[PDB]
Amino acid sequence: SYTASRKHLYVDKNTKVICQGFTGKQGTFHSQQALEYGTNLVGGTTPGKGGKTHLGLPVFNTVKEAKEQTGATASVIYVPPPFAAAAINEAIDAEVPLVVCITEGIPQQDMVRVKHRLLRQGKTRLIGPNCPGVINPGECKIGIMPGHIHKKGRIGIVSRSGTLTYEAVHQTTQVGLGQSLCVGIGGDPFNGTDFTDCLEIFLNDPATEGIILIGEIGGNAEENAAEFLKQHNSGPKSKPVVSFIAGLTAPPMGHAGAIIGAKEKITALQSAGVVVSMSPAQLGTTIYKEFEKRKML
Amino acid sequence: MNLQEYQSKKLMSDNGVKVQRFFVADTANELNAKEIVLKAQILAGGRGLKGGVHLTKDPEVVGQLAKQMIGYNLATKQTPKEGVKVNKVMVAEALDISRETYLAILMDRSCNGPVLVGSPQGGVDIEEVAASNPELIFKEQIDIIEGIKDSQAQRMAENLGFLGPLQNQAADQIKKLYNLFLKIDATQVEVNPFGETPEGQVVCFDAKINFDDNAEFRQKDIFAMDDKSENEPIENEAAKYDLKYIGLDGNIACFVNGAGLAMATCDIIFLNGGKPANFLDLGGGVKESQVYQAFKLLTADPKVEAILVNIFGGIVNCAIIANGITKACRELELKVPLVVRLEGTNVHEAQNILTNSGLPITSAVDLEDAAKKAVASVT
Ligand SMILES: Nc1nc2c(ncn2[C@@H]2O[C@H](COP(=O)(O)OP(=O)(O)O)[C@@H](O)[C@H]2O)c(=O)[nH]1
Ligand SMILES: [Mg+2]
Repeated sequence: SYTASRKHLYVDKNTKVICQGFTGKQGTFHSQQALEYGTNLVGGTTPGKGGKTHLGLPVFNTVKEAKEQTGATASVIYVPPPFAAAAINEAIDAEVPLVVCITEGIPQQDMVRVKHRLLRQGKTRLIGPNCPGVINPGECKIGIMPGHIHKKGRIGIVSRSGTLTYEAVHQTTQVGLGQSLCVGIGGDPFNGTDFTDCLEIFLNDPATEGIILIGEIGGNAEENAAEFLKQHNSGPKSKPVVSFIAGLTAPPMGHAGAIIGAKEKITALQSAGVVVSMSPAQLGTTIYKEFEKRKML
Repeated sequence: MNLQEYQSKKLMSDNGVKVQRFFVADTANELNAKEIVLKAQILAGGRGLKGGVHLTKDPEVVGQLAKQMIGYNLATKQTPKEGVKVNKVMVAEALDISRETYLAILMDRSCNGPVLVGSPQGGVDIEEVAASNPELIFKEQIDIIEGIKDSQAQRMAENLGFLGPLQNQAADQIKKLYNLFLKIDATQVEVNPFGETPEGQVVCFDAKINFDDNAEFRQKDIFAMDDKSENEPIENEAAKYDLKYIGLDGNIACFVNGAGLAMATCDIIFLNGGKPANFLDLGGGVKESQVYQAFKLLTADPKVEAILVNIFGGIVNCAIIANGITKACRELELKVPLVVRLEGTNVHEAQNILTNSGLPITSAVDLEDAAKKAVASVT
């Protein structure tokens, strides 16, 4: 039933955000970029400093405190790794609809325990950890992405990489297509959102006419994305999909991994109708010409 | 992070896991063993002069085989085709094996946490039976909250083929391995073969443990054991300033923020005929001392004939990044060219700061442009 929280991925101008780790260096910086971008940031939390004001916004000690006062519906986490998993738990307790954890370096065991509880509920949706965040171009920015390269458009972007996502964003704007919703699911093995979750939203979003998927070598995420598309994106109103897999030129202990891709990830995506761009600088042109091949311009 | 066998065996012994009695040496000359086991010590599997592991009955022979191992490379199925230079060897009290079994405990994404993975047909090349007979592989998904239950340990030990008094003995070792797996913040604890001696002792003869890097802040003693000898000196020195270095065979060094972006940088350099020498991921945090050090390491390697700086979305204003490169380059007098691609907050100003400095700095507009400029400057 955790899939019921997928819808909370689609932030908008009405989303009310709070920052966990508000007074922290990273929390202050990105909280300021968020305000300048127009994001409805209504405060944040740092233990021991509740009540005072920070960046002209109220500071709280707990997440439930900030939520009851500001009616926040989304939370962004910049807490250090040793306490980030607990920061996620605190938000799930408060039943924050959307939680975006930017922090990198959370122990896998910690996230395994968090994800154990996350899957037994459907009120909170987690993005990350170790992700750039989510952004509705022009309406809401919850993350670390540079806002100036985005622009509300027609291409839904999902990326397992960090900075590499910005190349797909910058290119879709220069070609005049823009982005409808950009999501970075992060690069950790145990996370709250995967490729299929974002694809489900893109395929059912009218504003999303094209889709770009950013991947890379390692794991099975790209393959699972292919199988999902081959079933639900092949047929009547098939939306065009483009992808790039980093590490084509990357170089390659135990028997566990072999028991339980690069070349194969590409072959799998193509089988589901995905046009894979071999160059990281041709994501915008490829999706553009695909729109041209479908009279979608 | 991965440790040698002798380092994992000691860790397992301290937590009640039955292991062999071992010694480590650096030379062939360097127990009362009825039979001795000689095993090359490398951070790789498939070690089995031909063969990385040998069995003899008394010392003398070990001194003759240890000369053909130490100092030589050992190429296995999971090592680079060149192999891995063998520096240490293990001499341990060899025990007889009635049965070879495979057992592993790992965090698997599909299993949403820990999972026991075993096969009664273990030893040597477990991966064969995995593909051949998928039915010989068994899986017990463990609940991180409830922990490993006695029933699960018994069922796995039963499917691994431990019968009679050995079943409860193996199940107890499985429990101690799972608890160890959690204690040391491991991503993989693999024992192959999970053996069975004729005396009726369940023993872990070999051990391969992968440690979660993210848990180092609470695994100080464990990460202090990392020899770091199997890494290039350039990598270890890069890590001192929180810079992850990865060397390649080329002439164009890369300085990028983001592993995914760095791989794409190497990917697009190939597309234009160039070969990247290295690639130094700067990560999220961007201390203007790192950029200073970054060039020092990238320039140290003689094969570097050009440095490509591709920074997109840095946390710090690109202007501050522009000033760190100019002085860092000026203080050391860079010889090789420098192609710089910056993007982020206040970049229109940041770029002129580069070219209006009188320094050998060529600015790039995008990624495709930066690549072609890099391959062109190495003529
Ligand atoms: N009898 C016996 N065989 C051993 C011993 N240690 C390793 N072997 C054998 O070594 C072979 C490969 O096992 P191992 O060295 O642990 O793993 P590797 O990394 O693939 O070399 C198997 O055929 C084992 O039976 C031992 O102490 N006694
Ligand atoms: Mg083995």
